[PDB]
Amino acid sequence: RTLPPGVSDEDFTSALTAFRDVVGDEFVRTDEAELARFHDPYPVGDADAHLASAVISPRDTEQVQEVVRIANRYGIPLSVISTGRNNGYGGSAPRLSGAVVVNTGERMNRILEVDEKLGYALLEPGVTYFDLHEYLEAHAPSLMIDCPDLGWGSVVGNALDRGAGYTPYGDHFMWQTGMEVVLPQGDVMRTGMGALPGSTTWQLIPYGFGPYPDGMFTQSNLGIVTKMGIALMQKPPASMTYQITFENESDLEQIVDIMLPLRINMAPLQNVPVLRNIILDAAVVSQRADWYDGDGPLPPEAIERMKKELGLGYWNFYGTLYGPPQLIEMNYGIIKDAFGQIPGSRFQTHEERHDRGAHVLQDRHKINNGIPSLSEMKLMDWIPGAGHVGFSPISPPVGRDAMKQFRMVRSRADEYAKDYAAQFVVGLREMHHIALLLFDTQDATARNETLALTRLLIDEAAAEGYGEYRTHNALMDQVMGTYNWGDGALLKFHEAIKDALDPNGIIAPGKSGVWPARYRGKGL
Amino acid sequence: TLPPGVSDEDFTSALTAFRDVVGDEFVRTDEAELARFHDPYPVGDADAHLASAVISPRDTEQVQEVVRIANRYGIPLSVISTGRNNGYGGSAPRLSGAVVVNTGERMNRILEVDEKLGYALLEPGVTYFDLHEYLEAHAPSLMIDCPDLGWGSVVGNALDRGAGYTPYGDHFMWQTGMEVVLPQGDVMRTGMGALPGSTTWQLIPYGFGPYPDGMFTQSNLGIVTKMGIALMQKPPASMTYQITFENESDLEQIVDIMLPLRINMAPLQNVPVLRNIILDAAVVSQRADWYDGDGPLPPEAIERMKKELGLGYWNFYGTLYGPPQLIEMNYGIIKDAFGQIPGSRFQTHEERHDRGAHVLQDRHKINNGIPSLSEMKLMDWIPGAGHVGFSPISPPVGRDAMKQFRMVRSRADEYAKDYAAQFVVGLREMHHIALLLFDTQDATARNETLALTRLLIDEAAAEGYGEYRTHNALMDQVMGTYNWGDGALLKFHEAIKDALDPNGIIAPGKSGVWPARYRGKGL
Ligand SMILES: Cc1cc2nc3c(=O)[nH]c(=O)nc-3n(C[C@H](O)[C@H](O)[C@H](O)COP(=O)(O)OP(=O)(O)OC[C@H]3O[C@@H](n4cnc5c(N)ncnc54)[C@H](O)[C@@H]3O)c2cc1C
Ligand SMILES: Cc1cc2nc3c(=O)[nH]c(=O)nc-3n(C[C@H](O)[C@H](O)[C@H](O)COP(=O)(O)OP(=O)(O)OC[C@H]3O[C@@H](n4cnc5c(N)ncnc54)[C@H](O)[C@@H]3O)c2cc1C
Ligand SMILES: COc1cc(CCCO)cc(OC)c1O
Ligand SMILES: COc1cc(CCCO)cc(OC)c1O
Repeated sequence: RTLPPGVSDEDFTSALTAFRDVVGDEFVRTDEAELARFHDPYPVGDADAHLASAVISPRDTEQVQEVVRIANRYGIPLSVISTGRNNGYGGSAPRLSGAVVVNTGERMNRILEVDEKLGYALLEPGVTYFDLHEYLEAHAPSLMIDCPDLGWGSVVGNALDRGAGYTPYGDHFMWQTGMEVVLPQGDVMRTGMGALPGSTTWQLIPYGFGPYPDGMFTQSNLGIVTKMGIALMQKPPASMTYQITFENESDLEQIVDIMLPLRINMAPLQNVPVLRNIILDAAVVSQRADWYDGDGPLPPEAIERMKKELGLGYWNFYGTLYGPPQLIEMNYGIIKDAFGQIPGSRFQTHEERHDRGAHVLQDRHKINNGIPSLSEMKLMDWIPGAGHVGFSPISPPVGRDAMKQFRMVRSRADEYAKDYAAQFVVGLREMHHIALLLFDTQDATARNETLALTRLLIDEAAAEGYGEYRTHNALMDQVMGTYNWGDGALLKFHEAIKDALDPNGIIAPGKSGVWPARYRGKGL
Repeated sequence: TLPPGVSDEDFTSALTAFRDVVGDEFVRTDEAELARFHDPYPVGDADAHLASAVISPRDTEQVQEVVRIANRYGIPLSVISTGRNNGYGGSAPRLSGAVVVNTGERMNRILEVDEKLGYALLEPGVTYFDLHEYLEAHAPSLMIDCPDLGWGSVVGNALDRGAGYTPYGDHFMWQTGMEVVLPQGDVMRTGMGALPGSTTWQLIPYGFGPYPDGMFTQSNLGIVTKMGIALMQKPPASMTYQITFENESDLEQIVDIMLPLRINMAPLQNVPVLRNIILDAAVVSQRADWYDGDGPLPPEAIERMKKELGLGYWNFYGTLYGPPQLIEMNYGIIKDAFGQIPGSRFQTHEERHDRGAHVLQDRHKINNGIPSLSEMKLMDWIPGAGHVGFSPISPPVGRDAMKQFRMVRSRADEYAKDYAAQFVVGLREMHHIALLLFDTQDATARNETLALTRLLIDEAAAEGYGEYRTHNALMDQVMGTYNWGDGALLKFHEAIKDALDPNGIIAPGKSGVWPARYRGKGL
């Protein structure tokens, strides 16, 4: 029977009774079958590495406060999910093996308010991108969401891991405006203009008076968020999504050097531009066995056959334009003239391409217009038992940097028998190299290779000045370990704050490599 | 002047230890040298906020050592960059008696500008003028975002979450990475700068775990020694325009037309401002020129102000950016929308140039990142004129603007203070920025101004309008309005302050956050 680390069987028994006393017997789950459902679907070490001793589903903020006070009395570590779809990063599994999961989304799933004219929502953690989309379509249709690739996730949960989508509102944390958060001893506070009783401005300026705290509750174990505002973009009168195929893997250098100047003023590249490699593109519409059934990495001719058969390039650029059709045509004209400088470049609009090769173009057209999709999950049919882990370091948006990363990562992936399926994304002045490391979750050796590969990718990226932005449970200590300027000054700052707000070491111990005193230097 | 809590023995032992670190010239204890760090616009008592000394560290290592000395002897340390926080206490400490750490005197270098990626890494003493002058010479494709006055700190203004009026108007938003000395002397870099050998410190504001930079703004949790800022690309062309609105009551329609044109960042591309007659009369004239009588300005003078200077009651200023054809299209939309208001008159920076055009021409500068000091003319409105900021946040809704206009000017009249005010829409929030002008040399004027501002803050709060930035004298009251859940936000701030600052050293009472040794002792 899974016990939290540092808690007696007796104290665990007492805590479970006390948790039932608050939420209801139905909303305290300890059965193996219910716990298996909170397994990381894509484990990278074993699979037994990150387990839940129980799952607690509180009704409301008041119950969140009382379960936190119960956790403090008995020393129960509690991890936190909204919808727990953090796939690539641990799913709903706790960093600290044996933690009790607080499932905020199961019962706290309400859209609390939507203001059409001032363009915001006040949300609970269980609101999915699908939910909010449905609500806006029915009640505030001038507005649109910003969704990541999948959209079964939480508008709150994603923003709290500082996730992103691809509309002009792609930076989810940026557009987060106000929070209600239960602090680690069970106090509740509202951030920004929400701290003023009867304020009408909670969701329209992120800051308020005095120190601005919301960031400290993102990629964080300093609190359980119970309500979160997010600004919502107005739908433009029209939109158009385009694909640019590029023949040569060596085109990346020129593609990135043209992309930056076109994106840094947020026009003409109006949304978040993505450059996807042939694999990430082929894997939505095809399986690995279709191109190659031998051992070792995919050979060049397998790649070449994907390019030809699907009508794609090694690099496939996807962008959306917004506004009156006269502006779209004009901006698209600047785009075509700029990227057309690259020999072999081919341009296709969402209304010009409707074949196997255009599946991603059509899916990008939905996502870039805030229409949530599960199409990218077909990527997990690439190989049997496929799972993925995320690798997404930050770089300067310069071709030389891109080329360096492309080469470093692919070379290592080839060595570790993992396909190079990646994309380069430019936000405004920063670049992300997002590689989806795919592997057989059911094959212990493949799990071990993926973990070994990712640890190597992180160290080598970091030696080059490229820091990881978001990572898996299994990798959090190592990633925080790379941010060790001032003999680990950042982590010492985080620990000082954690130990002050959380003297009993309760909330999601080890999140972002931040351990409270009672668990740190115990190797878990 | 001694710091509260400290014996003279400990003070002199620290002053000595300060001297060993920074050198004799950069520890100032003369009442002549201290006089220049006085709040120039004191509210209530003019002796309420005094410095016991001013220390100018050379570098991060010296800031750290002076912080360690402070911790040894229990010396409170307040902090400036350029200390031009005029309307908010200037370079005067919240805790009377504190030793001011003057980061800007010697730490004044532009450390790095990247033209292609559009950022600077700055030390605190870099002024808007400095950075403008640097860019024109070495990175001319780039422009600063500056506030109304250029003599302030790019860093210090960002750390109080100050603003300008270009698309980069939210200075904290564009702040990207910082190096901070924590209250006990440890130094740390935020975001990507926490990775040694990082090439992306100024390219993304957030690093890997919890995002901390916000907690160093309107804050006493540390001394910033380096700050990054994103820098906007100069568009190919620009033009600034002025819409004059005849009626007081037009405010409601102006704000309701303003919001839908600003929320998408077009056609209102920059931060739109709506200044009242007094605000842009007070630049280019003195109150004496219009009324010598007693009590409030009667309606006749506002009118003679309007007619003599060709201004409205409400004066809209905006800038448009891009190729001329985009400028003209955007200007056509703005004319078509605000032109629905009768008495609407539209003029560009190219087609006015008269005495009443002084503010339009100054906005053309500020909105194109040319800094200026022309708005200081304002402080000649009356002899010995000072101002205190009042700037609550409201929904950008005409009804809310009219309620705020009425309730602020009614109380301003009662307390014998002119209504000189701006409505500003950021993106989906409105600021009511009132400049309460008073005779700094008159104890009654100073007392009345404090009384007026206290009442304005309480009535604003009762209406659901919170203050965003305020004077030393008002910080306790303003934090007290943010008291959701029995003072939960201040209790959180106190727990963090006590954890990072166990000896209660850095800028005690900033934003109403007092460390344990000083809390609830009435200053
Ligand atoms: C093929 C593929 C594509 C993907 N594409 C994207 C993409 O485009 N963009 C993207 O951002 N992600 C992407 N992901 C990752 C993932 O699908 C999303 O980020 C997803 O939205 C995150 O899960 P969630 O929304 O359920 O959040 P959750 O799992 O509920 O929460 C995320 C984390 O936030 C914290 N947390 C959650 N709720 C609370 C709370 N109430 N209080 C405090 N802390 C809390 C915890 O640290 C938790 O682990 C992708 C994954 C895969 C496999
Ligand atoms: C007529 C008039 C018009 C104005 N217009 C504007 C305007 O348009 N926009 C605007 O934003 N302001 C405006 N102001 C207010 C003020 O002039 C500016 O905000 C000015 O830039 C702030 O002073 P400073 O830059 O010297 O900052 P400083 O006074 O150096 O610092 C400001 C505050 O930040 C903190 N701080 C400073 N340095 C550090 C450090 N190194 N570490 C930690 N904390 C630190 C302290 O709390 C300090 O009091 C106006 C004032 C007047 C009188
Ligand atoms: C924007 O952030 C992410 C994007 C993807 C898309 C992967 C290629 O489609 C996956 C992630 O994590 C696994 C992300 O965090
Ligand atoms: C945008 O923020 C401010 C603007 C002004 C200009 C006032 C009218 O021109 C003064 C301030 O402080 C007194 C501000 O904070």
